[PDB]
Amino acid sequence: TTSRNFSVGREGLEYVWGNHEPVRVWAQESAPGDPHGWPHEIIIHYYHRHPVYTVIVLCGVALAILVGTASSAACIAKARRDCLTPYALAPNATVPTALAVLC
Amino acid sequence: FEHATTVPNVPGIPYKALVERAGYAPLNLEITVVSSELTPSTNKEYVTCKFHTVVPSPQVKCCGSLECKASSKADYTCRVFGGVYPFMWGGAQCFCDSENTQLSEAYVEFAPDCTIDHAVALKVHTAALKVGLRIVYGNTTARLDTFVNGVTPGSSRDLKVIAGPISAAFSPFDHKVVIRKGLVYNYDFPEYGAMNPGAFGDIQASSLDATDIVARTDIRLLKPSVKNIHVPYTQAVSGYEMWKNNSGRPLQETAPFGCKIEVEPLRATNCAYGHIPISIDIPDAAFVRSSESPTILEVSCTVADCIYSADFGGSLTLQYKANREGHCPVHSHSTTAVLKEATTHVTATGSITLHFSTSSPQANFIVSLCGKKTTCNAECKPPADHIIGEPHKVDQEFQAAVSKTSWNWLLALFGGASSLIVVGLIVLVCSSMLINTR
Amino acid sequence: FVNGVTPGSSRDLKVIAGPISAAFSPFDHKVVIRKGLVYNYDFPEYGAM
Ligand SMILES: *[C@@H]1O[C@H](CO)[C@@H](O)[C@H](O)[C@H]1NC(C)=O
Repeated sequence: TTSRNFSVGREGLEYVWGNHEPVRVWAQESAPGDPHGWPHEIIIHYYHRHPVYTVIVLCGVALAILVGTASSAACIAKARRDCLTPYALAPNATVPTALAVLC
Repeated sequence: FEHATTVPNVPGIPYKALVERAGYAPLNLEITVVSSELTPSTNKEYVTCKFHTVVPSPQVKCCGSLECKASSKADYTCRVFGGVYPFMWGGAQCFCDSENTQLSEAYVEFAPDCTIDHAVALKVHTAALKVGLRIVYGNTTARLDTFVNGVTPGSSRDLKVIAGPISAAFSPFDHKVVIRKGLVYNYDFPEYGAMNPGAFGDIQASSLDATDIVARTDIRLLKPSVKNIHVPYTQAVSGYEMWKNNSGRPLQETAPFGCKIEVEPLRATNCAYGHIPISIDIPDAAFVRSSESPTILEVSCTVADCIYSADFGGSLTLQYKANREGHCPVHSHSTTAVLKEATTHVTATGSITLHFSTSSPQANFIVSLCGKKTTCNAECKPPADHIIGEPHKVDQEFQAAVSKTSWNWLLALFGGASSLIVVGLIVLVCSSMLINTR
Repeated sequence: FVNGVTPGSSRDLKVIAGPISAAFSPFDHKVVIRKGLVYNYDFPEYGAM
C-alpha cells in the first residue's frame, strides 16, 4: 500500500485499478479570481490557470505605460524648449508673461 | 424545413438548438451522440504462434550410403554422417566402420494449442466512422445511425440527415497491428515471407490450419553423440514467447480520447474528438403556427443565484405575462452558457426557475422564451470541489473568463498621451510661427 | 517482392531488391468487377443509393 499523485487536465483523465471497470475523473478551476467591488489580488487565480497569457498582459500593460510616458515626456519637453528658447527669457522676469501660464 | 449546424464529437451530451420561421414557433431540437463507431479497413497478412519441432525417426543405412534430399516442409533440413555404430536395448543393430551411414531431418509446425493461442498480423488503413444519434424535435424522437461521410444519409423515419466530413481525422491504429486473445498491440511486424530467428513472426501461415507454412529459425543439426542413437538438434527460441515477455502494454491503455476498442470488428467506440457539420431536413407538419403558440408579455430575467461549476450549477428565474396557455421552448442564444431543460407549462402571469451551466463565471448573455428574449447579467463564483469526471466543459472557453471588473481596470489603464503629444505639437507649431513674427 | 526487406528463397540464396524507383498503379482506389472484367469507377458508399 502507498499513495500516488497524478495530475489531471481540464479535458479529462482515465483511471484503472484492480479488475473492475474503470472510472473517468476530470477537473475544473477553483482559484479565487473574481473580486467583490473592492481591490483584490485577482491575478493569482489567472496565474493558477494558464501561466501563459497571464503575465503577457502585464508585460504589455507595462510596455504601453512606458511608451506613453516616454513619448509624452519627450514631446512636452521639446515643445516647452521650443516655446521658451527663442523667447530667450529668464525666471522671475517681466517678459515671461506667457510663462506665467507655461510653468 | 432545412437547417445546418456543427456539433463537437462527444457522447451523451445533448445540444439544444432552434429553427426560426416567421409565423411558426421556433422548435427546440435536441441532438445527442448516443455512441461512436470508428471502423477502419483491414487486411489479413499472416498468423503466428508457438511452434513445435519435429524429430522423425532417422534414416539409417546399415553398411551402405545415403544422401541429403529436399522437401517442402517449413524449416526443412537434412544432414548425413558415416561410420556410426548405433546401439539399443537388444544390443547394437548394425556396425560397419565406414559403410554405416545415418541421415537425419528436421522441420516444424504450429503447436496444437496454437488453435487458441494464435496471434495475427493485420494491415489497417482508411479509418472510417459510424455514429449513432438520437434526435428529438417537438417531442418527436428518432434513433438513427450513419457514416460521417458527406454523401450517405442514415435512414430513420426516411429522414435523410447528412453530416461530416470529420473536422480532424484521428486514428490510434498504426498501419500495422497485431491481435491476440482479444487484445490489440501496435507493432511493426515484418512482411510475409520475411523471418528472422529469435524474432517475432518467425512462423507464418495464411490460415491457422493452412497446409502451407514457412519459417526460418536457425536450425543446424548436430553430429551424433557417443554410442546411443538419437538426433541432437539446435534452434533459437520462439519469437512468440519473447515478444510476449516484451510485447509492451496493450493499446487499450494508451489510446487517446478514451477509445474503447474491440477486436472482431477491429473497431473503436465512444472515442471523442473533433467536430462534425450536420444537415437536417424537417417536415413542415412538425412545425406549429405562431398564433397557435402562446404569446408572452413583459418578461423579466432574475438570477436567484449562480456558482460557476461543471454541472448545471447555475440557477435563473423568469417572470412572464401571457395571453395564452400551452408550451414554449427556451434557449440560450449565447454559446457560453447552456440550459438544462427545453420547455415548461406556461401561464397567464406565472414564473419559473431554470437550471443551466456555463464556461465563464460572467453570466452576461441573452435568453429566449417563446419567440421573445430577455437579457441576463450576473456574476458566478468558482466552486470548492475541483475534481469530477461527470460531463463538463460542454462549451469550450472563448477567453470570456475575463471578468467585467478586469475589463474596467484595463479600459481606464491604457493611456492616451498621444493626444497630449499632438496638442503639444500643434501649440509648438503655433508658437514657432509667433516666434517667426519676431 | 520488391520490398527491400524480404529476400526470395531460391537455393537458399538471399538476393534483395528494390524499392521501386517510381510507383505506378492503373488501379484507382475504387473499382468495379464484373464477369472477369475490371472497370475504373467511383461507386457510392455502402448504404448510399
Ligand atoms: C407534442 O407537443 C404537441 C404540442 O406542442 C402536442 O400536440 C403533441 O401531442 C405532443 N406529442 C407527444 C407525443 O407528446
